[PDB]
Amino acid sequence: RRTVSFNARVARNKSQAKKI
Amino acid sequence: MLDAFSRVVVNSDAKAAYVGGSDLQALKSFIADGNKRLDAVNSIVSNASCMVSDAVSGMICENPGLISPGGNCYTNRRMAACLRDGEIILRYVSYALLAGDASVLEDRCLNGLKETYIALGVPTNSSIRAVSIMKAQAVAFITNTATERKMSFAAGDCTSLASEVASYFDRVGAAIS
Amino acid sequence: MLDAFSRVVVNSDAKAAYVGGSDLQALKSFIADGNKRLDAVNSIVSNASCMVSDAVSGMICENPGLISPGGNCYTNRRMAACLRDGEIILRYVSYALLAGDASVLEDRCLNGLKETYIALGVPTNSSIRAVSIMKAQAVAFITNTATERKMSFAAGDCTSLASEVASYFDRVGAAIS
Amino acid sequence: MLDAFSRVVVNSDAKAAYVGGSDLQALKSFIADGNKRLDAVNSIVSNASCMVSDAVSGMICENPGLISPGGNCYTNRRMAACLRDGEIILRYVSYALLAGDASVLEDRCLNGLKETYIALGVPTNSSIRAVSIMKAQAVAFITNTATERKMSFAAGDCTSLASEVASYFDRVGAAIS
Amino acid sequence: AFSSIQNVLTDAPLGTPSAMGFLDERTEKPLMGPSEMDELVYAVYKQVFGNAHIMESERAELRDAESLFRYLRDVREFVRALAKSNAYTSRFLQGNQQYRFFELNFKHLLGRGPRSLEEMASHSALYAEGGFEAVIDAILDSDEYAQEFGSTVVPYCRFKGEYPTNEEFNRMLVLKGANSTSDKAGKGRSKLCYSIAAGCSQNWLSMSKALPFGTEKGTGFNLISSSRNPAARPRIGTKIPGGVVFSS
Amino acid sequence: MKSVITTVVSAADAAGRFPSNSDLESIQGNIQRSAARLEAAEKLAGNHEAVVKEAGDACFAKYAYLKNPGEAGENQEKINKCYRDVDHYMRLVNYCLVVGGTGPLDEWGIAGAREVYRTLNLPTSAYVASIAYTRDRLCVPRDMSAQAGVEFSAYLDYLINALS
Amino acid sequence: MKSVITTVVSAADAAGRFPSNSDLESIQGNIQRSAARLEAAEKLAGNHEAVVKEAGDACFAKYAYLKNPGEAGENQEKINKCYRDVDHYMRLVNYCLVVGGTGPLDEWGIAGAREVYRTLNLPTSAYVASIAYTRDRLCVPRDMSAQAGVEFSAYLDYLINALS
Amino acid sequence: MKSVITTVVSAADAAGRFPSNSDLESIQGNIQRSAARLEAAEKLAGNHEAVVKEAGDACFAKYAYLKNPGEAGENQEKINKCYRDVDHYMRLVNYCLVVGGTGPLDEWGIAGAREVYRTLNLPTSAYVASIAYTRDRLCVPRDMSAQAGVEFSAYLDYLINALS
Amino acid sequence: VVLPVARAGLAATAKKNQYMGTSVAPEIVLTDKGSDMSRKVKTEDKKVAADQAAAMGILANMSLYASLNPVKRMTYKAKEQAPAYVKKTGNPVEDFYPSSWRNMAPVIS
Ligand SMILES: C=CC1=C(C)[C@@H](Cc2[nH]c(/C=C3N=C(/C=C4\NC(=O)[C@H](C)[C@H]4CC)C(C)=C\3CCC(=O)O)c(CCC(=O)O)c2C)NC1=O
Ligand SMILES: C=CC1=C(C)[C@@H](Cc2[nH]c(/C=C3N=C(/C=C4\NC(=O)[C@H](C)[C@H]4CC)C(C)=C\3CCC(=O)O)c(CCC(=O)O)c2C)NC1=O
Ligand SMILES: C=CC1=C(C)[C@@H](Cc2[nH]c(/C=C3N=C(/C=C4\NC(=O)[C@H](C)[C@H]4CC)C(C)=C\3CCC(=O)O)c(CCC(=O)O)c2C)NC1=O
Ligand SMILES: C=CC1=C(C)[C@@H](Cc2[nH]c(/C=C3N=C(/C=C4\NC(=O)[C@H](C)[C@H]4CC)C(C)=C\3CCC(=O)O)c(CCC(=O)O)c2C)NC1=O
Ligand SMILES: C=CC1=C(C)[C@@H](Cc2[nH]c(/C=C3N=C(/C=C4\NC(=O)[C@H](C)[C@H]4CC)C(C)=C\3CCC(=O)O)c(CCC(=O)O)c2C)NC1=O
Ligand SMILES: C=CC1=C(C)[C@@H](Cc2[nH]c(/C=C3N=C(/C=C4\NC(=O)[C@H](C)[C@H]4CC)C(C)=C\3CCC(=O)O)c(CCC(=O)O)c2C)NC1=O
Ligand SMILES: C=CC1=C(C)[C@@H](Cc2[nH]c(/C=C3N=C(/C=C4\NC(=O)[C@H](C)[C@H]4CC)C(C)=C\3CCC(=O)O)c(CCC(=O)O)c2C)NC1=O
Ligand SMILES: C=CC1=C(C)[C@@H](Cc2[nH]c(/C=C3N=C(/C=C4\NC(=O)[C@H](C)[C@H]4CC)C(C)=C\3CCC(=O)O)c(CCC(=O)O)c2C)NC1=O
Ligand SMILES: C=CC1=C(C)[C@@H](Cc2[nH]c(/C=C3N=C(/C=C4\NC(=O)[C@H](C)[C@H]4CC)C(C)=C\3CCC(=O)O)c(CCC(=O)O)c2C)NC1=O
Ligand SMILES: C=CC1=C(C)[C@@H](Cc2[nH]c(/C=C3N=C(/C=C4\NC(=O)[C@H](C)[C@H]4CC)C(C)=C\3CCC(=O)O)c(CCC(=O)O)c2C)NC1=O
Ligand SMILES: C=CC1=C(C)[C@@H](Cc2[nH]c(/C=C3N=C(/C=C4\NC(=O)[C@H](C)[C@H]4CC)C(C)=C\3CCC(=O)O)c(CCC(=O)O)c2C)NC1=O
Ligand SMILES: C=CC1=C(C)[C@@H](Cc2[nH]c(/C=C3N=C(/C=C4\NC(=O)[C@H](C)[C@H]4CC)C(C)=C\3CCC(=O)O)c(CCC(=O)O)c2C)NC1=O
Ligand SMILES: C=CC1=C(C)[C@@H](Cc2[nH]c(/C=C3N=C(/C=C4\NC(=O)[C@H](C)[C@H]4CC)C(C)=C\3CCC(=O)O)c(CCC(=O)O)c2C)NC1=O
Ligand SMILES: C=CC1=C(C)[C@@H](Cc2[nH]c(/C=C3N=C(/C=C4\NC(=O)[C@H](C)[C@H]4CC)C(C)=C\3CCC(=O)O)c(CCC(=O)O)c2C)NC1=O
Repeated sequence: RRTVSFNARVARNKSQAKKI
Repeated sequence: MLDAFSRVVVNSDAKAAYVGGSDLQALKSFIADGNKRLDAVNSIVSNASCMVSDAVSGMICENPGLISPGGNCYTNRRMAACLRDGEIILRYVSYALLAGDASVLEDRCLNGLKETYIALGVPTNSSIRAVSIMKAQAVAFITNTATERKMSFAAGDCTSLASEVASYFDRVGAAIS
Repeated sequence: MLDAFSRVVVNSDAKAAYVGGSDLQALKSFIADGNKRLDAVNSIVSNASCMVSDAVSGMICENPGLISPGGNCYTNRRMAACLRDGEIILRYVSYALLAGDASVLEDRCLNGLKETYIALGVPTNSSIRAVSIMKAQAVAFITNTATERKMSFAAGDCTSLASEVASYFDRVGAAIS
Repeated sequence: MLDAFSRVVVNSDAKAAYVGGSDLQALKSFIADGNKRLDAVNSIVSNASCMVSDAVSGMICENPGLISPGGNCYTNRRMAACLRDGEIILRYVSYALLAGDASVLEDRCLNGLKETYIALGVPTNSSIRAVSIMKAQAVAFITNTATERKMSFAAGDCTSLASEVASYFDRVGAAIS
Repeated sequence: AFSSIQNVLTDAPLGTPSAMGFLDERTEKPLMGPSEMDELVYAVYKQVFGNAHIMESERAELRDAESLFRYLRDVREFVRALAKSNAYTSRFLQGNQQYRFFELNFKHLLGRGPRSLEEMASHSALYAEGGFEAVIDAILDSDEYAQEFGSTVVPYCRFKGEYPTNEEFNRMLVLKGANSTSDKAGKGRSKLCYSIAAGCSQNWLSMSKALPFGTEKGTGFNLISSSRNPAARPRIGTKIPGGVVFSS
Repeated sequence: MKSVITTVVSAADAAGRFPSNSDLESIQGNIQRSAARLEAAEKLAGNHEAVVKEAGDACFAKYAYLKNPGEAGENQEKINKCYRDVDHYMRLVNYCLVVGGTGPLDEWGIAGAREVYRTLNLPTSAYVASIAYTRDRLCVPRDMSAQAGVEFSAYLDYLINALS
Repeated sequence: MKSVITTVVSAADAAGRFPSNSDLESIQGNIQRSAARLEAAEKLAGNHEAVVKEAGDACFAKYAYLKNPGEAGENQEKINKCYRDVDHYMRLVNYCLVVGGTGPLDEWGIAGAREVYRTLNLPTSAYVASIAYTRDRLCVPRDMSAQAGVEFSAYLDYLINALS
Repeated sequence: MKSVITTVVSAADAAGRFPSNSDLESIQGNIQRSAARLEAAEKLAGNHEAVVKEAGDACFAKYAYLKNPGEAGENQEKINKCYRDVDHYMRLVNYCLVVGGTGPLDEWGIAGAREVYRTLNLPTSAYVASIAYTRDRLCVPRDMSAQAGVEFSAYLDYLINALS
Repeated sequence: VVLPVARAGLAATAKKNQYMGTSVAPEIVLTDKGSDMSRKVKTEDKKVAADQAAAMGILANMSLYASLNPVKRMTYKAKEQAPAYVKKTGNPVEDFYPSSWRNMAPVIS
C-alpha cells in the first residue's frame, strides 16, 4: 500500500516551485 | 560481523601485537586454497532449492505426525513457513563458509532462535533433523560424491571444507537444543 | 518531575490539607537564599568541560588498567563514551541543584543506570571515582577553594549548597554501586 | 658481580654483597652512563623515609575514607602495615633502577600481589594513587626539580633515567590494576 | 517474505485510500469525509500513544495537528506533528530513562524493536546534536520508514517473516503486548535494556502474550532452561556405514 | 569490520539472497591482490620500532611549541604517551593491510577520536605531521616492492584525510 | 522443618549429647548468609501478586488445552483454583527463604503432592511450567542481588526436581 | 534564536496552549537583568576595537609557530583575516547580551564551526586562547558594573565550553 | 580416588612465588667520600619492619587534616561508627561523662 514511485515532502516543494 | 582475516586481528588486539609472519601462515594458506573455497560455495548455491525441499520432506518421512491434525507442519500456512526457515538456515551457512568464520551465522540467525521456537511451538528435535539432512547433502556436493548431479571440478581434496561446513551446521543444532 | 516548591505541595496533597504558614518557612527561606543558589549554579556549568576532562583523566591515573588492551577505556570509541557519560551526570546534577530537589536526577539519569553498566561491562569501582573526583570539584567553586580559576562571588556562607551537591553526587554513587 | 647481586635476593634470606673501587670502575665502563645511575639511586634512598611518609599521608590527603571508621587504614595497625608495604615498593623500584631492568621486580614483588590485596580487602584503587605520588616524587628527585630540597649533582641531563624510574612505577600500577 | 501470521491471523493495516491522489490536480486525495476520517485518527491515537487513554482536555491541545491532517492528507506529517507534542514528551520522555524513550520510538514509529547496540548508540549520537527532535525526524525521514509505510498507512507492527536478525522479532514481541496493555506500567525502566547491551535474548512467556490468536502461544517450552549456553561444546555425530563421524 | 568479504555478504543479506556469481568474483580479487598487502604488513611488523621512532621526532621538530610548559608535550611521560599513540596507529595500518579493508582504522582509531582530542587539547596537526612523514619516507624498490607501496601508502592517507 | 538449626539439634538429640563446637560453627553460617536470602524474601513478598499472575499465565500458554471442555481448567471456578495453588507455592518459597532450608516446601508443598494430583487428574507438568518460567525470568542485578538470586533459584530448582 | 522570551512561547505552542501566568512571571526576571546586561553591551560596543587588538595578539604571543611559512598565519592577509575572525565573536557576544540568550552564538558562531576549522586546519586552541585573554583581562570595578562582569564572563566561557 | 588437599596445595605452591609475604627488600647504600677508592655500593637484603610508632605521626595528622577540611567533610562522608559497649548505670554524671572523657578538651596552639 506504499506504491514505490511516491514521495512526501518534495511533493510539498514542487507545487511551491512551479509557481516560482 | 567478521571473516577469517578479521578473526585473527581481534585475537592480536587482546595482546596489542602485530600480525607478523608467525601468525600470517594461516592466512597465507587461506588465500592459497581460496579458489577451492569459491569452488565449493557455488556447488551449494547451485543446488540450494533441491536441498531445502528434500530436507524438509525427508523430515516429514521419518515423522508423519508433523502433517496430521496437531502437527506443526500441518496446513499450507505452516508448511510454507517451514520451507522458508530451512532456506534461511542454508543461506546463513553459505555466508559463513564464504567468510571462513561462523560469526554472521551466530549473531543474526542463531542468536535468540531458541526463544522464538518455544513461543511459536516449533518442535526442535525434528528441526534439528532437517538441518542434519542438509548437512549430509552439503558434504556430498563438495566432495562430488552425490548419486545424481556430478559437477565439473578439478582434482584434489576438499576434505577440510566439507568438515568446516559440517561444523557450521552443527552450531544450528547446538543453539536450538 | 518535581522541584523544591512542588515537593511541599505533593506532600500536603497526600494529607488533604492546605499548605499553612508552618510549612512556608522552609519555602520563604528558599526564595531568600535563592539568588545565591543561582549564583552557584553557573560556577559549575561554566567550568564543566574542564571538570569532565579532569575527572576522567584522573580516573585513568588511579586505575591504569583502563587503558590496557581489554580495558574499558581502551580504544578511542570507548574513551569518548566515558567523556560523554561524565558530562551527563554533571548535567543532571546541575538540574537538581537548580531545582532544589533530586527528583529529576533520579528518574531520567539514575533510572536503570546500574543494570546498564553491568550489561556493558563498565567497572563500578572506577565509575564511582569519576563521580567523586568531580564531587570534590563541585564543592570547590561553591566554597571558592579553587587553586586556579578564582571566580568573583559575593561574600557569605554557601556551605548549605556545598553540602547539598555532595548529597546529590553520592545519590549517583549509591545508584551504580 | 651483577649476576651475584641476584644471588643475594634469590636465597630468601640475608646475604650482603658489594663491589670494590676497582670493581665499580670496571662496571661504569662496561655499562653506559653508570655514574648517573648511581646518582639516580642515591637521590631516592637518601629521601626514602620521607617518600613513603608523604605518599601514604598524601593518599589520605585526598581520600580520607581510609581513616574513616569502617575504612582500611583505621585501627592503629593497618596504617603501620600500609607504611611497611609502601616502603616495600620503594626498595624494589630503586633496585630495579640500580640493576637496570624490571626483571627482579615483576616476579618477586608484583607476582601474586593482585590476588593478595583482594583477599585481604585492601582497596587497590587507592594503592595506585599512593604509587603515583611516589612516582611524582621520584621524577622530581632524579631531575633535581624537588622544591623543598635540592641536592648537589654534577651537571647534565638525567631524563632517560627519570623515564626509566617512571616506567617501573607503572609496572607496580599495572599489576595491582 | 511469506510470513504466515500477517494478513492471515491479524487484520489488514489501516490508512488512506491511495497515494495517487497527490498527483491529482483538482484534489489532494480521495476525500474521506468525517466518518471515514476520524476512525483513521482513532488508529493514529492508539498507535503513537500506546493505549494512553488521552482525555478531552488533552486532545484539545492536539486540535491544530488534526485540522492540518484533514486538509493535507499525509499520514507521516501527522505522526511527526504528534511526536513533537507535549503529550508525547510528558508520557515517554519526562519520567523515563534514555533507552526507554528510544525503545518506544521504535515501537510507536516503526513497529519493530532495535536490532543492535550500535544502532541504539547512534540514536544517542543524534540526541547530542539536536535533542529529541533530531531522533524523531531521522526515524521519520529514513529509508526504512519510506519502504514500509510511506504517506499512506499508519505505522503498524508488521510480521515480516524475513527479519534481518532473529532477535529483532523477539524485541518486537516484548514491546507490543496484548490489547489490554499500555506502556506506562514499568516505572521508567527499559525492558530491552539488558538484552541490547549484553547480546542475550528475551523471556518466552513475555513474547507469547503478545502473539495473535491461533499461533501456539507458549508450547514448546521444555521444563529445563529457556536460553542457550554459549560455552557448551556438544558432540553431534553422523552415522556413516562403518561408525559414527564427529565432524567438529 | 569493513572488508571485501563483509561488503558482499551484507549486500547479499539485505536482499535476502544467496552468494551469487558477482559476490564470488569479488573475492577472487582478494586472492590476487593479497600478496602485495601481506608483504607490506609483514614488513611493518618487523620494523615498527624504527618507523615510529622517526615519526615521533618529526612531530616535535615541526612543532617545538609542544614542549613549552602547559602544552601537550609538557614532561617526559607526555612525550612517552605521544610515541605510544603513534605506535597505536601503525598497529592499525598493519591490521588494515592484513584484513584488506579500512575496518580496523575507522572503529578502533578514528571513531571518537575528534572528540577526545578536542577535550584533552591534543592538536590533530601534530598527529598528521607524523603520518605524513612516513608516507614520504617510503621509497619504491628498497623498503618493499612497487605494489606493496601502493597498498601501504593508501592506508596511510586514508588516516590523514580522516583526521583532516 | 529442615533447617540449619533443626539439623544439628536432631543429630545431637538422637545421640544424646550437648551442642558441641561443630554445632555452633554451623549456626555461624546461618549468620553469614541470612543477609542474602532475606532480601530475596522481602523482594518476593512485596511483589507477589504480579509474579504469580505472570507465572500462572505460562501454564495456560504452553498447555492451552486445559481450557477445553473436560479438562482441569474447564470453567471459571477451576481457573482461579490454579492461580490459588500457584500462589500457595510462591508463598512457601518465601517461607524457605526465611527459615533457611527446604522445610516448608517438604512438609507443606511436596509431601503428599503426587498422590493428590494423580487422584484429581491434575497434570504435574503444568504445576511445573509455571515454576520453571519464574526461574528463567530472573535477571541477576535487576530483580535482586547476585547471591539473593542464587538462593531464590535454588528453592525453585528444588520444587522442579521434586515434582518430576 | 534561543532566549528567555522564545522558550516560553515555543513551549506553549509545542504545548498547544495560551500563555498563563507562569510564563508571565518568566519575563519578570527579564526586567531585572536588563539593566545589567545592557550595561555590558555598549561597554563592549565602544571598546571593541581595542579588546580585539589586546586579545588577538595574545594568540600570536602564545603561538609563534603560526607565523611559520607553510602554517596557518603565514602572511598578513591571513593575519588580517584572523583579527576579523575574533571580532566576529565579540560582535556575537554583543548580540547574546542584547537578546538575553545564547541564540546568536548557537546559530551563527558555533553551528558547524568544528568542521570548517578542521578542514582548513585552523587550530581551535588559538581561538580559545584569545577568548581566555578577555576572560582574564576584565577587572570588575573598573571596566563595568559588578553584575555586568558576571554576564560578560558567562558568554565568553560559553564560547570556550562550546569550542572545546 | 584423588586427594583434594594434596593436589591443590601443590598446585598453589608452584604458581605462587615463595617470596611475597616475607617482606624482604634490597636495601641499597651508597658511600661516597669524593675519592675514587671510596665508592662502594652495597645491595644487601633486609626484612623491613612495620614501624608502629611513626604511623601515629601520619594517622593522627591526617585525621586532623581531614577534620579541618570544609569541602572534604562533604563529598567524603564517614560511616556511622557505633560506641563501644559500656553499661549505662543510671547516674548521668557517669553515663554521659565517663572517666575516660572526664575534663577533656581541645587546646589549639
Ligand atoms: C521420507 C522421505 C525421504 C526423502 C525425501 C529422502 C531424504 C533424504 N535425502 C538424503 C540425502 C541427499 N539428498 C540430496 C539432494 C539431492 N540429490 C540430488 O542429486 C539433487 C540435486 C538434490 C535434491 C533431490 C543429496 C546430494 C544427498 C546425499 C547424498 C546421497 O544421497 O548419497 C538423506 C540422507 C541424509 C542422511 O543420511 O542423514 C535423506 C534421509 N529420504 C527419505 O527417506
Ligand atoms: C533470520 C533468521 C530467521 C529465522 C530462522 C526464521 C525464524 C522464524 N520462524 C517463524 C515461524 C514458523 N517457523 C516454522 C518452522 C518449522 N516448524 C516445524 O515444525 C519445522 C520443524 C520447522 C520448519 C523447518 C513454522 C511452522 C512457523 C509458523 C508458526 C505458526 O503458524 O504459528 C517466525 C515467526 C515470523 C512469522 O512467520 O511471521 C520466525 C522469526 N525467520 C527469520 O527471520
Ligand atoms: C569467481 C568464481 C570462481 C570459482 C567458481 C572458482 C573456480 C575454480 N576452482 C578452481 C580450482 C580447484 N578446484 C578444486 C576443487 C575440487 N576438485 C575436486 O576434485 C573436488 C571435488 C573439488 C573440491 C571442492 C581443486 C582441487 C582446484 C585446484 C587447486 C587450486 O588451484 O586451488 C580454479 C583454479 C584452476 C583453474 O583456474 O582452472 C578455479 C578458477 N574460482 C573462482 O574464482
Ligand atoms: C592521574 C593523574 C591526575 C589528574 C589529572 C588529576 C585529577 C584530579 N584533580 C583533582 C582536583 C581538582 N580539579 C579541579 C578542577 C579544575 N581545576 C581548575 O582550576 C579548572 C577550573 C578545573 C578543570 C581544569 C580543581 C579546582 C581541583 C582541586 C581540588 C578542588 O578544589 O576541587 C583531584 C582530586 C579531587 C579530590 O579528591 O579532592 C584529582 C584526582 N590528579 C591526578 O592525580
Ligand atoms: C541518561 C543517562 C545516560 C548515561 C549515563 C549514559 C549511559 C550509557 N553509556 C553507554 C556506553 C558506554 N559508557 C562507557 C563509560 C565508561 N566506561 C568506563 O570505563 C568509565 C568507568 C565510564 C566513563 C566514565 C563506555 C566505555 C561505553 C561504551 C561501551 C562500548 O562501546 O563497548 C550506553 C550504551 C548506549 C549508548 O552508547 O548510548 C549508555 C546508555 N547514556 C545515557 O543516556
Ligand atoms: C542571572 C543569573 C544570576 C546570578 C549569577 C546571580 C548573581 C548574584 N549573586 C548574588 C549574591 C550572592 N552570591 C553569594 C554567593 C557567594 N559569595 C561567596 O563569597 C561565596 C563564594 C558564594 C557562595 C556560593 C552570596 C553570599 C550573595 C548574597 C546573598 C544575596 O544577596 O542573595 C546577587 C545579589 C547581590 C550581588 O551580590 O550582586 C546577584 C545578583 N543572580 C542571578 O540572578
Ligand atoms: C614481599 C612481599 C610483601 C608485599 C608485596 C607486601 C604485600 C602485603 N601486604 C600485606 C598486608 C597489608 N597491606 C596493607 C596495605 C594497604 N592497605 C591500604 O589501605 C593501603 C592501600 C595499603 C598500604 C599503602 C594492610 C592494611 C595490610 C594488613 C591487612 C590486615 O591486617 O587486615 C600482606 C599480608 C598477607 C599475609 O600476611 O597473609 C602482604 C603479602 N607485604 C609483603 O610482605
Ligand atoms: C655509588 C657511588 C657513586 C655515585 C653516587 C656516583 C657519583 C658521581 N656522578 C658523577 C657524574 C655525573 N652525575 C650526573 C648525574 C646527574 N646530574 C644531573 O644533572 C642530574 C640531577 C643527575 C642525574 C640523576 C651527570 C650528568 C654526570 C656527568 C656525566 C657522567 O660522568 O656520567 C661524578 C663525577 C663528578 C665529578 O667529576 O666530580 C660522581 C662522583 N658515582 C658513583 O660511583
Ligand atoms: C496551525 C495553523 C492552523 C490554522 C490557522 C487553522 C486554519 C485552518 N482551518 C481549517 C478548517 C476549517 N476552518 C473553518 C472555519 C471557518 N469557516 C467558516 O465558514 C467560518 C467563517 C470560520 C470559523 C471562524 C471550518 C468550518 C473548517 C473545516 C472545513 C471543512 O469542513 O472542510 C484548516 C484545514 C484543516 C481541516 O481540514 O480541518 C486549517 C489549516 N488551523 C490550523 O491548524
Ligand atoms: C615499514 C616501512 C619502512 C620504511 C618506510 C623504511 C623507513 C626507514 N628508512 C630508513 C633509512 C633510509 N632510507 C633510505 C632510503 C631513501 N632515502 C632517500 O633519501 C631516498 C629517497 C630513499 C631511497 C629509496 C636511506 C638512504 C636511509 C639511510 C639514511 C636515513 O636515515 O634516511 C630507516 C632507518 C633504518 C634503516 O636504515 O633501515 C627507516 C626505519 N623502513 C621501513 O622498515
Ligand atoms: C588504538 C588507538 C589508540 C590511540 C591512538 C590512543 C589515543 C590516545 N592518546 C591519549 C593520550 C595522550 N596522547 C598524547 C599525544 C600527543 N601529544 C602530542 O604532543 C601529540 C599531539 C601526540 C603525540 C604525537 C599526550 C600528551 C597524551 C596525554 C594527555 C593527557 O594526559 O591528557 C589518550 C588519553 C588517555 C591516555 O592517557 O591513554 C588516548 C585515548 N589510544 C588508543 O587506544
Ligand atoms: C499449602 C500448600 C497447598 C498447595 C500447593 C495446594 C495444592 C493443591 N492444589 C489443589 C487443586 C488444584 N490445582 C489446580 C491447578 C491446575 N489445574 C490445571 O488446569 C493446571 C494443571 C493447574 C493450574 C496451575 C486446580 C484446577 C485445582 C482444583 C482441582 C479441583 O478442584 O478439582 C488441591 C486440591 C484442593 C483444592 O481444590 O484446592 C491441593 C491440595 N493447596 C495447598 O493447600
Ligand atoms: C522476587 C521474585 C522475583 C523474581 C523471580 C524475578 C522475576 C521477574 N522478572 C521481571 C522482569 C524482568 N526480568 C528481566 C530479566 C533481566 N533483566 C535484565 O536486564 C537482565 C538482562 C535479565 C536477567 C539476567 C527483564 C528484562 C524484565 C522486564 C520485563 C518487562 O518488560 O516487564 C518481573 C516483572 C516485574 C518488573 O516489572 O520488573 C518479575 C516478576 N523478579 C522478582 O521480583
Ligand atoms: C569591554 C571590555 C573591556 C575589557 C576587558 C578591558 C580590557 C583592557 N584592559 C586594558 C588595560 C588595563 N586594564 C587594567 C586593569 C587591571 N589590570 C590589573 O592587573 C588589575 C587586576 C585590573 C584592574 C581591574 C590596567 C592596570 C591596564 C593597563 C595595563 C595593561 O594591561 O596594559 C585596556 C587598554 C585600555 C584601557 O585601559 O582600557 C583594555 C582594552 N577594557 C575594556 O574596555
